Amino acid sequence: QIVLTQSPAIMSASPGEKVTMTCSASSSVSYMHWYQQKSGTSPKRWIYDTSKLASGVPARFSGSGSGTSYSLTISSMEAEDAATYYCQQWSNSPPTFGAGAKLELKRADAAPTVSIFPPSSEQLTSGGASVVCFLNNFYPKDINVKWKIDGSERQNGVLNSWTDQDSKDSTYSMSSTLTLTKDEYERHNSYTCEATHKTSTSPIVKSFNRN
Amino acid sequence: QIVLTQSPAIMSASPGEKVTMTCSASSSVSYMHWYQQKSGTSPKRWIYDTSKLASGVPARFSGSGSGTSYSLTISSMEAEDAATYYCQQWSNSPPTFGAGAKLELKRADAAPTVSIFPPSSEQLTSGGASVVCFLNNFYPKDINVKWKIDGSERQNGVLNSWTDQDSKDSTYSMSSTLTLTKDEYERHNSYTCEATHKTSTSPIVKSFNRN
Amino acid sequence: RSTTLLALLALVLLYLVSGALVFRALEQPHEQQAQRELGEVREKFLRAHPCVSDQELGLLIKEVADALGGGADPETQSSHSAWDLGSAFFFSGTIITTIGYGNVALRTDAGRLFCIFYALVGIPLFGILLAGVGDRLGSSLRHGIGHIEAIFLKWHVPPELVRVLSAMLFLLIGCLLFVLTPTFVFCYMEDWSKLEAIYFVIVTLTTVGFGDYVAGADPRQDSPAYQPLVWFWILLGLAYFASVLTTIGNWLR
Amino acid sequence: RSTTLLALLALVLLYLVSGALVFRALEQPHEQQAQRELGEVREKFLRAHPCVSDQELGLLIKEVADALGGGADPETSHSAWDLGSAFFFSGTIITTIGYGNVALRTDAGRLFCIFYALVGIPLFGILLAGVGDRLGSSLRHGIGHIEAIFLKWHVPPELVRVLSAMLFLLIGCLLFVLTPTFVFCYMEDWSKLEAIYFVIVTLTTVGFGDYVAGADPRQDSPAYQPLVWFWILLGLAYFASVLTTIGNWLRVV
Amino acid sequence: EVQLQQSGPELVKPGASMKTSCKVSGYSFTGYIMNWVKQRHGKNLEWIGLINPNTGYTTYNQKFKGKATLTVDKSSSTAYMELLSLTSEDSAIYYCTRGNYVFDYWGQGTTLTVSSAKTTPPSVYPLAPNSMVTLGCLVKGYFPEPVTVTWNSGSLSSGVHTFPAVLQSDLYTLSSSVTVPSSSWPSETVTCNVAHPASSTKVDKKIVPRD
Amino acid sequence: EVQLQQSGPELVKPGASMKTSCKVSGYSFTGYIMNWVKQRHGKNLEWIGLINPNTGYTTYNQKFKGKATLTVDKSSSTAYMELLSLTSEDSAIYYCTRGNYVFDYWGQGTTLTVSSAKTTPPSVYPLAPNSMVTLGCLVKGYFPEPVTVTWNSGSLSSGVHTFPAVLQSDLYTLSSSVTVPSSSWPSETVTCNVAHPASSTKVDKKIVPR
Ligand SMILES: CCCCCCCCCC
Ligand SMILES: [Ca+2]
Ligand SMILES: [Ca+2]
Ligand SMILES: [Ca+2]
Ligand SMILES: [K+]
Ligand SMILES: [K+]
Ligand SMILES: [K+]
Ligand SMILES: [K+]
Ligand SMILES: [K+]
Repeated sequence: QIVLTQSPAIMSASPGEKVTMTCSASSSVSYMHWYQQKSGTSPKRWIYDTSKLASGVPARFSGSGSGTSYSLTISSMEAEDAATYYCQQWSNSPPTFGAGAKLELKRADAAPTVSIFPPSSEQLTSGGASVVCFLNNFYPKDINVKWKIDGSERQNGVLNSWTDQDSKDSTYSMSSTLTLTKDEYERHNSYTCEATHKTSTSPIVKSFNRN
Repeated sequence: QIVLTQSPAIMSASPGEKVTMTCSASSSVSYMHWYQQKSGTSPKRWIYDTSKLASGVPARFSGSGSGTSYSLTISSMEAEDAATYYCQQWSNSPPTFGAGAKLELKRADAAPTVSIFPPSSEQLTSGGASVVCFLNNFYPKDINVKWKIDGSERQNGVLNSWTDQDSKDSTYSMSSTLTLTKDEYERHNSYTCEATHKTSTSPIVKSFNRN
Repeated sequence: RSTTLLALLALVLLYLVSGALVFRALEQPHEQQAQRELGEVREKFLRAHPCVSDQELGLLIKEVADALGGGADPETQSSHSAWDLGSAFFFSGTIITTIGYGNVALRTDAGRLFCIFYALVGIPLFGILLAGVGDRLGSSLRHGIGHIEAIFLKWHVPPELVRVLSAMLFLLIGCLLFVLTPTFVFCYMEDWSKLEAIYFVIVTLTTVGFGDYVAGADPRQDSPAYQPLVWFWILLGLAYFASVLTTIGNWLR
Repeated sequence: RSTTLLALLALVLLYLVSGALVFRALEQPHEQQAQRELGEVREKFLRAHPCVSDQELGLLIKEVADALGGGADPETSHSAWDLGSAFFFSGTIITTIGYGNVALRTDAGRLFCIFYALVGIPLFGILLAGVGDRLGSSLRHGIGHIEAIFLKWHVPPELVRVLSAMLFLLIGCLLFVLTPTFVFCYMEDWSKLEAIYFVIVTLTTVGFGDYVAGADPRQDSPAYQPLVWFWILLGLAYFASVLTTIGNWLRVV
Repeated sequence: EVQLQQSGPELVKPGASMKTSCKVSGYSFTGYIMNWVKQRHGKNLEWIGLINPNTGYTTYNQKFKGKATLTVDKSSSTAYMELLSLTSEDSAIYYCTRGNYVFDYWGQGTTLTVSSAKTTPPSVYPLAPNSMVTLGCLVKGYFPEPVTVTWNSGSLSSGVHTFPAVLQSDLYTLSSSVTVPSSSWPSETVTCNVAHPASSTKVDKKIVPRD
Repeated sequence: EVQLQQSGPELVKPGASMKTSCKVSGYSFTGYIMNWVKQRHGKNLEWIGLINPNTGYTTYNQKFKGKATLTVDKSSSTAYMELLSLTSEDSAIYYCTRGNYVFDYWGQGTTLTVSSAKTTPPSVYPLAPNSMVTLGCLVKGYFPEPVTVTWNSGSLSSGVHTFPAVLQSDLYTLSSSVTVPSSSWPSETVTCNVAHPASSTKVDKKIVPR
């Protein structure tokens, strides 16, 4: 019943930076707990009863708060601190959780390396036509892709996919996939993938002509 | 400070007999528990919550009661049932115990085999003089011993010791030990040990002359 | 009269002892049962939670009891206010009327201190108003009776009996308006039984004010005008209970 | 006057609204303390006893509440309907004090209570008037001896009457207000303010029930419990006499 | 070392039910409250309910009242959750976790997949088109997860991103990118190797430059 | 198989105090209440008090309020009882037992002896005087308990009673009987073997006819 809001839901920190995430409660609770989760694995009790540290936890983490406002803090970010942190309460049954706050590593901005790929002949023979675009190794994560067919924009039949932050270079990558029927595909000639990222005012555009 | 009374404190049963021991409470009590103890060892939870049997316990045992009056019953006595049983309560702190009910095996009455022993020469040389009487393998347990020196009774420096009921023949035995100084001993000549048991109206008497 | 005072003392004393016998006979068994149930609840909780000593559970219960005794509600974990303007108004009423339900206690020393002077000044002030309303209410009733009394006298019933009959009607209608009417009202409004409602009414108009029952106190009710308006009744009823008893006393003397 | 009584209504009304404002201001900020405490006790227990779910603790607390609500007492001789406590309880009725710290649970209890009071209160009122006159007699007589001194000191007979009334209440106050409050402070481990609060709530017959002295006897101090009853009797009579005369002064004004 | 060992992933048809387990070791099962929690892909954590292994007592989140049944086996210190009338929205990761106020230990989680779909091998299509050049593999229409994508039998492992699968009309699709020096391609062959264990499918696709 | 393993018998001087222990295994120490119980020689059981190993909470029998202190070591799941300013009244057997309403598992007990006596080996004296004959060994003036008595190195095991020790002016005395066919004695030798472990004393005594 009690609702926990963690905002913002995403944030980023360079190593050495101080990090503070908050949890606001729809009505007062006596204690707040926090979990750390890294993709692939279960949550770990990180801080409990507001400010007690679980066994494993290094000192750079601390917690505080009271009534309806609680926080988790990292005095000085480290690399292994990249994770999603969740608050939870059990001063009223049922217990409840915040929706989590994802904490990513900051780095120098990077432009997407963009590549567009025409349908394979193999696929075409089975009547399908998927046009694919890779937007690789960029930062930060906010990016927009636009598809154009014969100059005209298309948004339907498009599916997107983001990787997790790369654990070595801290970049992101995404695929975008325009799936058409062979019919639609063969009707037009020019196919363009167009990327808008912070790193430039002008889109990055890869195109190809069916012939 | 609820008080639990087990009366009588001693009882005896032949094998096959039905045995009932009771526990009355100074004020009402919701459940009674019972422990079995055999000499030499710790008590064992026997019955708990009035009528539940602990894991070890054979079916011939049962319990019942309510309010202020509780009982433990053996449908049919057996040999291994000889023990002390204790009731206890914890419907009020502090928990308390009955003073226990000692349950011995009944058997055919047996007269004491009596032996008297003069001081060893070894002992005498060191200045002490202990005269010993064994009253062995009799039943029931109630028995009385009398020491006589030169026909006249002595009841100082006498020490007695009873065995537990024997595990195989269910008898009892006791020692009586008249301890004197060598002086006192050598002053008299006739020493007699005299046993009164219900098996005979007339005492059993073993004597010896110092000569 | 010293002799009579001592007789009267002895009588009352017997009225109390007789009361005591009856309340014990009617209530002790229910109480002794509840005590049993509390202990059963403990014993059951121990059997289910081996991490708990009886003595520890005892402390929990004492602590819970104290909180409930201070008006905590078992059902929730934490919207409505017992000290909103309307309920505080009501509470003040319970003082000057000397009714003193007490279903919501003062927690602050200031509250208590203030309450002392509020009452010392409030109760006599109210007594005055009550006498006033008692005389005025009896006047209005007596005037209304007069017109119907004209009919009885023409019917050649003796003036002495007509006075008696009118008293019967006088109280019966008051009773109707201030005892019966309210009890029927509360039955429906509070979800009490008829017997609970009369119990409440009478406990109230006698100014005994136990506090086991209190109209409007129920948290769920969306009834702002209700609780002070009930006080309107309390005012009128108390005075009538008073004025009638006063005139009865005068007739006796 | 009807016009004036309407004015008096309006005054009282303002006395209530003014009271309401003050109680709300003093008490609303602590409405929730008891819940808070209950929750703290729960949370603390859970942290100590990992074999217990919050929900399970909840049910325990409900079950405890039901039993307490039936008159059970936390145990670590406590019967409210034994002869002595029932005697006391009957007292609380006929005095109209009505502490109510122990509620009737049975419909028979309630029914009987109605008739017990209807007959009991007036009967007691009579005895009270009686003791009021006899107590005032004793006081005024003693004060008369001190009055002799004032009259010889050529202090006007009008002021001597006033000094004696001030003395009359001041000495009563000492005996029935001050003396008891100091007594209860030590006996009940209340604060001075709690004790006066109690005293005055009691003698005014407001009878909230948040504080109650003499419901049960104290081992190692036998005279305590009766003296309290004796006290209530005498104190009520002293208080009554003050109210009647201050009522007396008021109505002519 | 406390440990909650959950049973493996499960795949079931819509409508069916499913029972999953959590065996505890390192502490005494009956001493602590067990809970279960749902996490639908990378989103908020949801408390399902609890059981008290010692008493059998259960409570549930209203959301899950009809849905989930918690039970325990004391002898094998194991906790069970049954889920009923499964729908697509039940596909998630489920945890057992311990605690009556904070959740101090969690199982590793178990993934439940609810779907009508049949085991289908993937179609694998090559993606062919600066010093560096980017090539790809489109892997579409397979069920269930996972597939494995390697490049030149895993001898080509740096420069690779495999994107998360997505559901398209009950089947999965993903692609994998690999970036290599253009001196290497097409001078040297590049093949992506795709394995789909569920269908015993192993497919190799050579990337060939567009004719 | 739940088990409460108590530490061994303890012997201390009047006035001293004494700490004894109970290690639990087979269940989780912190999940149950631990109690201690006194039994002075073969007589009523007395609850001393309890501790909650998880919370540290203790309550005591009023009788033992000042006398006994309960503590626990959670890490080694061990419970301790300390007894203070010991007198002879404290000599008894003490049990740890588990439970918050019934006492469902008990340690094997530990015997406390409070005494001024010093380790003393026993004097062993033979007891010599029908189809059966009874012979004995008087074993006196030893401390502390126990001694053990066998006959012909254990070849004679039927017909044997060893009587309980009794205190004689701060030292123990007992005797042992053995009954044999009179054809066997003194045609064959009979010797009692007495061991007093505390003093490392092992003594054989041949029974010789008067
Ligand atoms: C006696 C307390 C002050 C008010 C008395 C009025 C009682 C009315 C019903 C008998
Ligand atoms: Ca009670
Ligand atoms: Ca009482
Ligand atoms: Ca030691
Ligand atoms: K109350
Ligand atoms: K009153
Ligand atoms: K009252
Ligand atoms: K009252
Ligand atoms: K009241």
